[PDB]
Amino acid sequence: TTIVGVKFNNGVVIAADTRSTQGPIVADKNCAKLHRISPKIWCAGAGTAADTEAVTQLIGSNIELHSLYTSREPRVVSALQMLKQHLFKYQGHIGAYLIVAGVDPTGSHLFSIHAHGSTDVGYYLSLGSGSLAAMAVLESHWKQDLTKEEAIKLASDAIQAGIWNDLGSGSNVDVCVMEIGKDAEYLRNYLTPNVREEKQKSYKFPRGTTAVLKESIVNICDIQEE
Amino acid sequence: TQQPIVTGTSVISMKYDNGVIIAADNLGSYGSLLRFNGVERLIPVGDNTVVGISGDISDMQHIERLLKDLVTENAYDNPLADAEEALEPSYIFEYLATVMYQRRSKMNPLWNAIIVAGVQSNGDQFLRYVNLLGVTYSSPTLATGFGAHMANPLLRKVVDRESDIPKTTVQVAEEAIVNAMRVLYYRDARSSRNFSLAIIDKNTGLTFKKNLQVENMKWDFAKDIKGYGTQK
Amino acid sequence: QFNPYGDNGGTILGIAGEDFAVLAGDTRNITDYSINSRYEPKVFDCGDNIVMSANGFAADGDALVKRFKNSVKWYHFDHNDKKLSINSAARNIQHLLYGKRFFPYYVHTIIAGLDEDGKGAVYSFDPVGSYEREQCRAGGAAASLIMPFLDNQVNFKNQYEPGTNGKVKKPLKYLSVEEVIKLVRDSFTSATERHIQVGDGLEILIVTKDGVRKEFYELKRD
Amino acid sequence: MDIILGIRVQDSVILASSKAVTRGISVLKDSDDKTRQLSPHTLMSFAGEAGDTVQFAEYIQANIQLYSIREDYELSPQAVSSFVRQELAKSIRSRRPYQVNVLIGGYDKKKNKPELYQIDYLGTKVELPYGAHGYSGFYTFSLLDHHYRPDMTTEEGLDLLKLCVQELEKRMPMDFKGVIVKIVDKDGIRQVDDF
Amino acid sequence: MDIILGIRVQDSVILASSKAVTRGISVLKDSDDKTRQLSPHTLMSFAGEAGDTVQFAEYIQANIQLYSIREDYELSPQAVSSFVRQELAKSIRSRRPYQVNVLIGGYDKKKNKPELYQIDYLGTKVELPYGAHGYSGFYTFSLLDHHYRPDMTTEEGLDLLKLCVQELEKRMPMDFKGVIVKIVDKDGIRQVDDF
Amino acid sequence: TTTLAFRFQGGIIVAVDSRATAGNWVASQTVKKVIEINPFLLGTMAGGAADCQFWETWLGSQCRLHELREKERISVAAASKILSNLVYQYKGAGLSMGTMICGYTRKEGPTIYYVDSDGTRLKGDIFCVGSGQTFAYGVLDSNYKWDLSVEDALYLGKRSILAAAHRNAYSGGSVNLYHVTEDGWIYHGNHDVGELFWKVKEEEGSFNNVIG
Amino acid sequence: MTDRYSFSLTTFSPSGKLGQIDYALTAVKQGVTSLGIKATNGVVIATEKKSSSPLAMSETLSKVSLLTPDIGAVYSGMGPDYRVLVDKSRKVAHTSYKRIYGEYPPTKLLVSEVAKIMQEATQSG
Amino acid sequence: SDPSSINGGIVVAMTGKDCVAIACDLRLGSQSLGVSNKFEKIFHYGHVFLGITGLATDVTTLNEMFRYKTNLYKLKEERAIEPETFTQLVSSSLYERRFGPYFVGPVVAGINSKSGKPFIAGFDLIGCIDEAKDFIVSGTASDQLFGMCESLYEPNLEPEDLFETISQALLNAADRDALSGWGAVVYIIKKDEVVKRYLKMRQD
Amino acid sequence: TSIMAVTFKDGVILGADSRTTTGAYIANRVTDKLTRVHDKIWCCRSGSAADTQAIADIVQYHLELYTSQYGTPSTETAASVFKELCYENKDNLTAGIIVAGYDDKNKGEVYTIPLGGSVHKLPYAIAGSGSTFIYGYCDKNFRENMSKEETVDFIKHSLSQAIKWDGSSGGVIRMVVLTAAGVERLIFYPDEYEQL
Amino acid sequence: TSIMAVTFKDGVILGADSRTTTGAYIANRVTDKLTRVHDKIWCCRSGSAADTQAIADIVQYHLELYTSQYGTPSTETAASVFKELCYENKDNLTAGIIVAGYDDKNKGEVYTIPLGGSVHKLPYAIAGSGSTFIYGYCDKNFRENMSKEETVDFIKHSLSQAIKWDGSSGGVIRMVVLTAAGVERLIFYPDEYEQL
Ligand SMILES: [Mg+2]
Ligand SMILES: [Mg+2]
Ligand SMILES: [Mg+2]
Ligand SMILES: [Mg+2]
Repeated sequence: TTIVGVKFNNGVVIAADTRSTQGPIVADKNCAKLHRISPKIWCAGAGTAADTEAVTQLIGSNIELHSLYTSREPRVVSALQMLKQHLFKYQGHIGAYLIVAGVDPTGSHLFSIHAHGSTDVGYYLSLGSGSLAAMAVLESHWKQDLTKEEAIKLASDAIQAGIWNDLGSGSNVDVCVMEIGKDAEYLRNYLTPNVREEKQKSYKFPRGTTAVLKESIVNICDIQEE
Repeated sequence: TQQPIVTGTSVISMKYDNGVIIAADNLGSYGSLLRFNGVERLIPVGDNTVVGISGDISDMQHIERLLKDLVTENAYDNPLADAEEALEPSYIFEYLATVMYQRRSKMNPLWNAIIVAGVQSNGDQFLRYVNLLGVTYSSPTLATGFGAHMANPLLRKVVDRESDIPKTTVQVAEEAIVNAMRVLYYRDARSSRNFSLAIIDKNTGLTFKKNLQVENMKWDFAKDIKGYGTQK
Repeated sequence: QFNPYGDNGGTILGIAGEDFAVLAGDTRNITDYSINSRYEPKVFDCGDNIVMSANGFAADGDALVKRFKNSVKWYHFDHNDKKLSINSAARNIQHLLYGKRFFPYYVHTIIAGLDEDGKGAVYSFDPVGSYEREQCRAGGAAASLIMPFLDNQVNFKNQYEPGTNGKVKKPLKYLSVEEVIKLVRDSFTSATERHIQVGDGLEILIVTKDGVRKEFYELKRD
Repeated sequence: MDIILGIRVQDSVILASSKAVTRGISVLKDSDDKTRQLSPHTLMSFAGEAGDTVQFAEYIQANIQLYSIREDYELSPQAVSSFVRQELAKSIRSRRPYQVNVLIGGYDKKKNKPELYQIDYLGTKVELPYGAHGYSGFYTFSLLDHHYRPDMTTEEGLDLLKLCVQELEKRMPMDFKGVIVKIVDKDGIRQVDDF
Repeated sequence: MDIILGIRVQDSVILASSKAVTRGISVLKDSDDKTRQLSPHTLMSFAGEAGDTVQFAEYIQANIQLYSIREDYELSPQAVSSFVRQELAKSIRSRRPYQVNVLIGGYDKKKNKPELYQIDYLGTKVELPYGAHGYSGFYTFSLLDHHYRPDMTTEEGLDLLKLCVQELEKRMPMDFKGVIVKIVDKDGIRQVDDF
Repeated sequence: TTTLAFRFQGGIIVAVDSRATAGNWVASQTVKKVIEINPFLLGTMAGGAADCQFWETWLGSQCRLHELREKERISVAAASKILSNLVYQYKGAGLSMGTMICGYTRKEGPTIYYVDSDGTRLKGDIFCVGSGQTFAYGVLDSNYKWDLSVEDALYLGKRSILAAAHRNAYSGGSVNLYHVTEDGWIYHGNHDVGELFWKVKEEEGSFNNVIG
Repeated sequence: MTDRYSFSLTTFSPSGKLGQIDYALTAVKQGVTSLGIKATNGVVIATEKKSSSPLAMSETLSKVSLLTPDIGAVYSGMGPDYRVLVDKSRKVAHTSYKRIYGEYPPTKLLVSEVAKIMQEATQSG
Repeated sequence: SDPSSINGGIVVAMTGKDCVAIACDLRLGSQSLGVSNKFEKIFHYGHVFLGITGLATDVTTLNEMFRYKTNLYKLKEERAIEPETFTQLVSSSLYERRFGPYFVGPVVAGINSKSGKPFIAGFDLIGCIDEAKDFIVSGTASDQLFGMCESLYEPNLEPEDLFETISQALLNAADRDALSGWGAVVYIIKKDEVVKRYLKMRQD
Repeated sequence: TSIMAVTFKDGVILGADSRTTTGAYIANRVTDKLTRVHDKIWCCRSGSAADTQAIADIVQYHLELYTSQYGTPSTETAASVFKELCYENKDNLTAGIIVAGYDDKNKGEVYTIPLGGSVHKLPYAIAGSGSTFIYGYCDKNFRENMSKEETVDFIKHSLSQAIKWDGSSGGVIRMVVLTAAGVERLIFYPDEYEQL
Repeated sequence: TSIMAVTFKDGVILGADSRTTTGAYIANRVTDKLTRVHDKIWCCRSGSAADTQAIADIVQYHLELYTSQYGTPSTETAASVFKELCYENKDNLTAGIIVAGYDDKNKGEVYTIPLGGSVHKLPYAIAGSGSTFIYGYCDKNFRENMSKEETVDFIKHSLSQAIKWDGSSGGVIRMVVLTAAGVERLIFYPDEYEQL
């Protein structure tokens, strides 16, 4: 997994690759790692995939109720405080490593959070097995006062470094841009540089190739009238 | 079987159109203690080869002596020792690789990762890796330790495959190497600011640069960073 | 504690035709989650119309190939330049491997060529020297992904003739070199999609009575 | 405990269970009955860790007898086996699991069919024509796979069972001191007193 | 291997040894003779680790046969037992010790006396009226302590031996597939073919 | 793995399965588990594949040297003991071997020796070795007679491997049959278990538990 | 301390009436009028913002509340009781449905959950 | 010892044109010992199909649990649960046992009754959802299935072509796994008809 | 990590490096280890980042609730709350915290709370992995009642040496000055302190 | 143990504490850790006392046999012999040795040989458990071409701090001065160096 977060002029951008693996085997070639905590607070997860998803939805659920209770739009610091206190309580057993980014009435924010409950602030962050490849790109090209277009470019380039150089990362680049005073724009499959080439042969079988012992209709309908 | 005591971090290298570049910092770490600050980890062999070594420094010094002895031995009864029968990068590597694999096979390794950079008699670039396990491989860019994780991605953006090598000048290659060393200084806790860089070119020969420093560093943005979440 | 072994990934595939044999392998070399090289040759022409690959721990792989090549050279010296037949090479490799029975070459070895009747031959070895002549053998990381596909598409396993419904098997008709290369390419393309250690490039060595020919194909680099 | 075998024939279920009880060095008993009647037409044999086997078997017996009194009705073999499976599935994630494997032989009076259920200590249930637990199946299943027919009589089932026991007595290192054999059919449960 | 028993009566030594050979799960053989004739009037039974037992026994046999040819003379049972003890005492501090326990039953033609020697794998030698190795003594010694007399006939020795085997067959968990019984006396060595 | 060998009126039947596994992964279905030591001697493969292959081939070399020096066929007793003495030297080093050395000579008749990597050497009439040995023993024990015909003995060996192949997950692929006579062994073909199972089910009426 | 009222405060009178429920309905009757109308392509709910004082900012008092993105609620009767029911209704939509099925509850089932809460205040101690 | 490979078995699911297919082997074993050749691993609740590989006691327990929950769902909702909703229910149910999980590899397959869209999904033992467009695999021969599916699969296969593809994927994968086989079943699922086919395969 | 707090004439100054490592990888090179628990009560954190953040947040909550009821807490009180958390949960914590604060009555005060959860009031304190290398230097160079400029130089020179020798320390030198005048943040970059 | 060797204008001076501990027990409080391997080639020993004594004795033998054949050995040569023993037997040794010597041609030279058996020529070297606490101090205070009196003060002050913080170091500060003039032994007692 390669995930990055990059601050820019009027907001923040988050990006991720789309490979999920089980050991050396690729389970899903187009996984969605960018998750929504709230409309304008998004995060990307590395580590135990179930934990990253579960902790996002739990805090996202409580954030929504908190937003309704307070009649205020949710803040990134609230998501952050709720995530870290939940994770700290479970002493790293919930293997969620997240980059949290978003905009709120206070402004634009970018945080990382680790499984044991520690958090960090930054203008650029990377997480996952491809984080070193991504951070190499970020440390080479990041500057202060990036534009929206420059930040999207930098973020996706950092993910690409992970895709090509980290075996744990691959396939596509997903991006989400959160700009102040605007709707967050989720860009699913922003880049697609790994389409499989056409195979040399069609493996469609002739009908009747497989040996069959018995056939029967399965009753999926309910108990019928009359 | 042993454990490394005094250690050197990344060695990084790449091919370019007319030769090879190799670089390594001047630190000898003692665990987390940055003990020795004037350690040369690039060792030239003749005027056509530079051997870059990471890992255990005591084993590095042993290898350095083996290479010194190799030059002495090659000159014995050899009228063409400074001409046709001079040591090639390929000879030096194969010798080291033999030693490394033999030593691992006796369960007593030289605890190192080694990159042999040089130019052959016919002008061909030579760049190959060997380590404590006797594992060997070649690539347009090669790096050890942290360099493998952080330098290679950056260097591979310049030379991504074999066909990029003739398109890469010595200025672009050196620039990429120097930037990679800066990135490693930002991110490797066992690195130093001081490093050595060696260029082996088929036209201009061996250029050995000592006492280089990481420069043009970005730190100013640190002033705005406060707390770890909620603190203003 | 010092671990004398490592895993350099890689996947190899040998297929024996009627009057030819292919030995293919990806050119990617790795440790853990890093790529060492996108092109590090793994299948070698050893002379006497024999091709070899020792997949797994690359240091042991290179050592074995080097010693076998050496054995071919000395076989020529000791036996009046006699050609080393594929069966004799296979038995010789068994002894090279079993010589280190208690400190094994951590590799899965495959050799390919032609037997003394000119028919395609592939031999497969375990790390300590147990070997067999086989028609079809994948080795290494993605072997479990490739072999079932080869059982189905080379040997026509579980395939029956339409209309008979399991009574008549699909007949085992001989495959051309072009047909085998298609199955090799599709095997590695599929393996590249689902296995992280497979990719970058595919190099195929084809052995016939005319000699050894090479073919290279790009694989996905992610 | 050691060997427990089961075979479902045409009109009955036959359970064979070893008589030996060994505590380490010595064989303490050679007439132990490793079974409990759960209901008039349902019998359960058992093998596993000492103490837990009988404790589990009697606990099940007590519960099925309670159900029988409350409803004035005998549960089907299937219903009993499902109840037993749940208890074992519950047990495997407990503080200290019941280390007990069981066979449930019953005659369903509604369907007029014999039924044999094999359940291990994890709560792994399967309905079988013949079954076993431990190493018993390793020696006996090749014989059962060969000779078994679904239309066998009770007498033929007993003869096939004798062949299985003979093979066990030949190739098994442990002396299990023979087996007690019981038959479950429409008339209930009875013991074969000469085997 | 498992049970090896020995009893020295008035005019002979009787050795009883189990017939079973078990390799883990299966009983591979039920007619194994766990003994070697070292000389015409000296027999050695053995039990211990697989392979080592026969290797040791045949090595001893070869050495005693060599001595017999060289000197044209049969060594006394005492002399043979001392030779065997030294080999085992030597073995216990070797790189890989012989894990073999033996009984040596011999008839001394000079003294006209039967003699039974018990030696374990450490080289612990004792001359006894009756002996065993492993767990065999735990079941049989109470019977031997009760019934044994030094003036017993060979037939009485065999009857007492049968009682010991019966007690073993009752209380031992393992099926050792009966015993081969051999008698050593002034006329040499012979096997009791019905036991 | 399932390998067996039994003595009978017409000599020796040797039957083996063909499956090799690495964990749950089926590495091969076409393994040769009978080692043709020479035209008169057979060995079976169980435990370590290399150990069996290597040392039983080596055994063939020793047997050949014996008959060159002594101008006489080596006995099964002598051949089996050369192997058992060899592996006994290596005891503790980690060899893995469970094999039946099978032969038929003038002085001995049909003879089988179970040889094993902890040094065991046992002469016997019926042996079964491997993960599926218990299944094959059941069929063997209940159907074995000395006065079996060569045809019925061959089938019994085939049927016993099939029993094991069906029940034991690590046995299967195909069945290899051999008949050992005084004038040498005779190969009786490779029999795919998949095809054999259905054939035997129908013709014999066995495996009623399995739907076909 | 401890809540020592573990008994029902709503009970059946001799005539079969549950007094406290009837009196609660009387309180609803005194409350400001609210209504709901269902159309083919929507539903409307409305009420009067009866401002207690002109100095009060009646926009800060929400009589019509979002429960889920597709469900809204209005009331008549005691405002504070409504406010806490809205808090409970919003939460139960998550805890007993969205955290299980990954989607918001259908109207009838959320109503069923709110109804259950109100029923329990009629029987609990 | 490893709970996910004691009993063995496999499940595979595939999408086609206006159809889905889900298939499984029939083996239940105790490591090397084959115990049952009639242990079906696919279940259905209304029109939603669930395959479950792994520890057999948990397979049975989870089936009973989801029957329990989908029956209550139906009584309250007054409609049958959909594949998308059921997938979330499986995920939620597995994750609630985060630190004492069911050792299983579930696979959901079905067609949404309102949109008509084919749907498949897979899970790890603690509920992480894999919602693939093409295919989902699970069990002790998952590597083999990944290999077969990756090469044999193509999009928009007709029901009777999809049957052949998924059958050959299962069969040949199973024949390279010691702990899978002993029979196989394939479900071909269309919007308002489902066909179930038992396959003939080698019994070793 | 290299952290220190030094009392001087006008109050107290906290100092810290900015390096946070995961093994040999620098996970954050611009970390802020100087943490505010009250207006003029701050702390330097060493050990587990998760633990020390958790502790600091709880302390900040306690002092916020203290202030609402009883007015501004003393530095001693803040140290006591830190100690209570560190001592009572010593089995499950890896935290080495220095507490520094300014009162008007007490002026500048420094308390160090090592691993065990003991409290030690000191004129100055050093902690973290890098502190080992500057025990000699700091002991030789510290004086009581230094000026602001002298104390800044003392901390700058001290942490420079700690950074030079400790691989786990590095980046920028952050400082927070606590006096009657208020709260001042200072930052010093590598090009400045490396040439000292 | 706290040991150091410092080159200066007229040659080199070796310095050491005198404490030898077995756990927390001081087995010898007046140990001489400054060991003579040749007339003007000495060494400071740290690590296993058995190992470093064994090594020093072997080196002394080698240099004695060297001298009989080839005349006075260089300090580099002595360091090489030390290194050969330490490197080749690294698996079975726990020795950290500083070699210091005076030639007339080369003047004062210092070589440090840490645990692995590597060699490092330095202007000055520090080693032993107590050296950790004075890396900062020594780096700040060392100058090249100091006078004899300055070098004695530098070593005295340095080892004083090492002794102050390291429980494994203590006792007297021994020193050996190596110059053209000859070999001078110095000793400094606790009452002197503790008040520095
Ligand atoms: Mg790949
Ligand atoms: Mg099988
Ligand atoms: Mg299978
Ligand atoms: Mg540093």
